[PDB]
Amino acid sequence: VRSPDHGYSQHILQKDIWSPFQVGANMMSYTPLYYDWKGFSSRDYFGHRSGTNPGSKVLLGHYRRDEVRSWGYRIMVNHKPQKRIPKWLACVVHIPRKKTFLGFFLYANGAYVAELLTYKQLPRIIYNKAFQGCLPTIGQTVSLTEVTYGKEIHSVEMYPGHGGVICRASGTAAVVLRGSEPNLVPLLLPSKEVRLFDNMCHAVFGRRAGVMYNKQRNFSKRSVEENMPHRPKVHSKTKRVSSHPAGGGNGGSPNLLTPLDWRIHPRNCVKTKYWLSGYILRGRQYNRNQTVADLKSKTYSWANRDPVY
Amino acid sequence: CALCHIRFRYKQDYEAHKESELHVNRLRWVETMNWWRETGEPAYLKASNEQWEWFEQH
Amino acid sequence: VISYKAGDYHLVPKKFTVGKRIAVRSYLDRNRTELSDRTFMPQKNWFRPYDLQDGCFDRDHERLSYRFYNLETKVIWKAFDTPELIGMLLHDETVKGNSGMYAPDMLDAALHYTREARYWRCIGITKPFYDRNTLRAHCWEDNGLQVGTLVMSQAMRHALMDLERAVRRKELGLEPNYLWDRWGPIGFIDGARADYLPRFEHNPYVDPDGVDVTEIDVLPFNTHEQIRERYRDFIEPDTAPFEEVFRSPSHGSLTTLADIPNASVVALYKDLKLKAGTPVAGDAVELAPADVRTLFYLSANPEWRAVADGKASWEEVVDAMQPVQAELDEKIDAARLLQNTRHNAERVRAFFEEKCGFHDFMYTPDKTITAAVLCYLTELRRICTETAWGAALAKCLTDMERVQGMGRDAFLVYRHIEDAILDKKRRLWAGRFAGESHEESTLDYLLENFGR
Amino acid sequence: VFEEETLRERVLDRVVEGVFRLVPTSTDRLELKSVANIIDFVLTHVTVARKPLQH
RNA sequence: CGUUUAUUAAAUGCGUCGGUCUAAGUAUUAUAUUUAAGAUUAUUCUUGUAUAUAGAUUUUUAUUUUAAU
Repeated sequence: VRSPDHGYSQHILQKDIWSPFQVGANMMSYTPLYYDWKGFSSRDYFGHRSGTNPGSKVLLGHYRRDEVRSWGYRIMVNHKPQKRIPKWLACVVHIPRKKTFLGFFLYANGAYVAELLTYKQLPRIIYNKAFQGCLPTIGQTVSLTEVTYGKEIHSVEMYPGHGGVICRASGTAAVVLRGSEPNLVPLLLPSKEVRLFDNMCHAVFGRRAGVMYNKQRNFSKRSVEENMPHRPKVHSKTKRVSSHPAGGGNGGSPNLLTPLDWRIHPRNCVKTKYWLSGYILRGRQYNRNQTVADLKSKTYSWANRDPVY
Repeated sequence: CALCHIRFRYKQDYEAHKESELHVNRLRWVETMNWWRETGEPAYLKASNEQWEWFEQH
Repeated sequence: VISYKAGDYHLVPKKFTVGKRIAVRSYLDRNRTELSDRTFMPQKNWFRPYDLQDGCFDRDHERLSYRFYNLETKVIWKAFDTPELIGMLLHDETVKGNSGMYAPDMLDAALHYTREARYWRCIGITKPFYDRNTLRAHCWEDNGLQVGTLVMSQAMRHALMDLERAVRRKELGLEPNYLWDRWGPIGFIDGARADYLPRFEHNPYVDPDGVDVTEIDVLPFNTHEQIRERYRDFIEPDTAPFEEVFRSPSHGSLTTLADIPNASVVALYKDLKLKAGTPVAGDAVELAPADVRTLFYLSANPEWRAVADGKASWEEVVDAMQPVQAELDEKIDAARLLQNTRHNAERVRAFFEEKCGFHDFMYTPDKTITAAVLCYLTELRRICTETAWGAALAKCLTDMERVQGMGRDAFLVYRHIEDAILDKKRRLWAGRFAGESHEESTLDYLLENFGR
Repeated sequence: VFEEETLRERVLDRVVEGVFRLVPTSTDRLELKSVANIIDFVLTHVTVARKPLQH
């Protein structure tokens, strides 16, 4: 196989990511793994298509529609691989709408259910078995104790035993950072914010998957943009001045000084962190400007967490 | 300066903070509280005892 | 005195609280990433405690009115839906505490229905019971007043057409390709689209041989009697080719090179088979004849009998001076009979694979299966009714009480047959997950090596 | 997860049949496939065993 | 290449980009916007909103908003 991920490119612009090894659609929809539900569109309590009230983290993005298609491929995902029982990658299924790759693992005590598929994994191989080393094999799900400084891990679980939440998107990877804390290990999440992950947490070793998503996936076809169907996102400056303060103006009015969606979203103002966890060390704001590498140099302790936020 | 919840944006004032009316006053307050706990209180409620028990016996 | 430094009791256990104040938890703090172990690890269950309900049976009728309304009626059903698991619930109801599950009566009714539930399954009946009380093969053509004229639904008068069309064929002398003899547990074994019976009038089954069957044909075949003689040859399963295979040692899994001592005894079997009249050494792992294989089990578990006859320096002597434990091979074959067809929906189907030679159970037409069940229940009765060790052995569930009644040494035997069967499965399962080649490197190289 | 028959029989004859001399039905043997559930199945059929306290 | 009450350089739409978000959803992700794809390039400079800020105002321009007579 050449390049287990391809920018298939049906039309010179339309570049969808085909992967050789991708299971044909027939071997995709699996009965006891397939969930279906209507997704509420953007309607929240009283219909009323609306986002979220300013302070909350339950998303009903105003511009959302056709979230669950009804005869779209929708198998559920594990996110909790088991520690050291061998796997067996049976096939590698690729759902467009959930851009994730995910391959069916046998997992060696019959459980034909495991999905998240780390980069450079091949089908019909056994994965969760360690080589001579501690657990340094691609695909092996490793507790954060067993990793060493500077090697990527994906699907890191935020709270130990509560399922993998961090670094699930394709090609993503949380890099270890060699902290000084007694029983905690700091990981450089891809958001350039570092977080004191408990060392007993479980992460899947390797990159995540399906590299060449970061770019090189471009639909530019009216039918094919139904991998991401969303509502129209109108100008905010053609919105019936009675309705939206940016409006009218006999021509192209540039826009008002302080941009606002309906309430406010001024360009770098609305930063909506309201509660920081005890584990958080430096938010994406405290690192946004340094670099990727300089954050990988230091050792991270509790004194590095800034007493004021 | 976690003592008073101050992030410093301008240098040359992070230097002049340690003697600023905000820091030096927050220094005195968080100190006299220690004074009360370090010496005062274990002696204040000492005298409050040594006069009552004086009363209920004298 | 009672010391207290303050900042001790919070008034709420330190889990349900912030520094002070109980904290709020509302299924929106929670992620969906927990609860995602459900894809393999099943949720908690409430296992009901097993009851011999005699405490609820203070008097007689309520005890013999659930024998039918609850126990028998679960057999008429299982004698209809899946007659192969009809030995499973016989264990399910006796593990639950019931008395006469393997009684000489429940079987001789289970085998009764299993025998006949076939001839009203081919007639077109989809539900064995009409109401709580009576069977649907006893709805007479009046309200209930007709003598024996069966109320033939449209499904039936199209199941009795396919039977009649199969008769006329072998009445024309042709081969009677009866439609529902390609019908197995997965539907049409031929991998075809199932022909559903209330067949549309625009999809009439057409055979390019000019056979006429219509409503004018099957309407006189109303009552039960004039079909059991007309379509006798098809509704009735055949019991001849399966007559005695359950009363015979057959271990479809076990291979000649598979024994609890993997070499020592088979070294004898190669030693006896080179110094022999008609000698043949063993490299071909091909399965030996069935009965000689069970000899070594009767000669490999007990190091008593491993040496008792290992001394014997001839071929037939070892092969035939052990008929005394060959009088013990049925009392163990009654065990490998029960515990095989008993526990899971899978152990039973895998069992019939060995004995009655169903290559794949899931594709063997029902005519071939209902027979094997009928030939298996017909020998459950033999075990329960004929010989005294059959009853207690049936009602035994654990090994501890199993070893007691029947041959303690006979139970030493097959628990190294079963342990040898399952260890063959160990070869298949752990056989898949022992090839480790992964790494950061060789998982890269295994691309180009996969390229050519 | 004790799923594959080869593994369930390797545990059920030893712990729930061997150590405890309990015997599980067929329909419960289905969900009796985890360390969490093995513990409960015992902890019901042994709780239904203590002679009801005799007042 | 869709879509509109006086029907179109109207408003959609893919990509890039800016900002926000690691205790409800995957930070090569989803919210919130400005633009428009493709191909070349994307210049000079700041007085105010925003950010950061130190009892607040007053001060204060890494990135963003708006600006350049």
